[PDB]
Amino acid sequence: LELTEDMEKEISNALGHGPQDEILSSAFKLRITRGDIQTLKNYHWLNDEVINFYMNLLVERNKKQGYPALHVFSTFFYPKLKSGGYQAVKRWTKGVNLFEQEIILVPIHRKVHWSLVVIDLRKKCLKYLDSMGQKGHRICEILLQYLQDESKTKRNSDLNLLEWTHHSMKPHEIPQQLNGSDCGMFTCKYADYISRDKPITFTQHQMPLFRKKMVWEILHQQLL
Amino acid sequence: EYIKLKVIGQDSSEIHFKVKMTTHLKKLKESYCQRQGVPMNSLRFLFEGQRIADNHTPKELGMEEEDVIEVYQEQTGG
Repeated sequence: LELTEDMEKEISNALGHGPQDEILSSAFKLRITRGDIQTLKNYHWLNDEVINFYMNLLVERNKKQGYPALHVFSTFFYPKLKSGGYQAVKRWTKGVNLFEQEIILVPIHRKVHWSLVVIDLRKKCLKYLDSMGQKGHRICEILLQYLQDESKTKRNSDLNLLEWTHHSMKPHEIPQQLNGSDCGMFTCKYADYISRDKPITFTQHQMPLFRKKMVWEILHQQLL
Repeated sequence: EYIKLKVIGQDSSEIHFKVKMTTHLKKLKESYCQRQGVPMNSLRFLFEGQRIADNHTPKELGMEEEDVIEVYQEQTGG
């Protein structure tokens, strides 16, 4: 029993009935509405509002905790890149130097299900994690390619593609989801753990509580 | 009405707008929303990858003439 009797109520209210559009948390230019938080209800599919927001709390957490310099891409990044190549997203990282970062998180929205890609500048490596045991073969290539461009574009210099690699975590390596609704939570937790250089030791079984914890974490823009 | 913007969508659907740099962009969204008949919350407006808040402004975001404001649809996954 690790969730306070009071917090429970708070979490309860956010999820309960009320105006769908009612704003409940504002930050990173995002307004989380009761309608968004709803996606965290059991068996509910998470939407971009929740994810992008969580993805941001992670950066702040890492920042105030001393964990690796974390940079995060919007859930809209990959899709756009996918369709329009480098040009479409070129000005997406204008105020920043990707390569000065340490860990880059890229939320991946595949048709009907969330996935995640972690870029570790520290080890010149792209990692694709998927709680439904998919492959990031092509996805990783597209992203790496993206990097080649941003480097040659933003700092006028090729990447030594020889020292770069990309493994696709196989089902027996990371926890897989057991019900068809948590891909979002998994993407989110994978990120949480990876951004802290923490070895993934959670299972599908914790996801239900995680869901509840997240809503709290969101309302208080503070991770637990 | 100082600037003219191009609000493009995922399906290539363009829509031009003449707006007052002095004003919030919420207005521009509300009109795009109806001129399309799509609920507010089901849409997301971004400028160069940056999400456009309601009280945000053309002058704030520093949008030059004929700039594109990209529109995206809510995403969900299981």
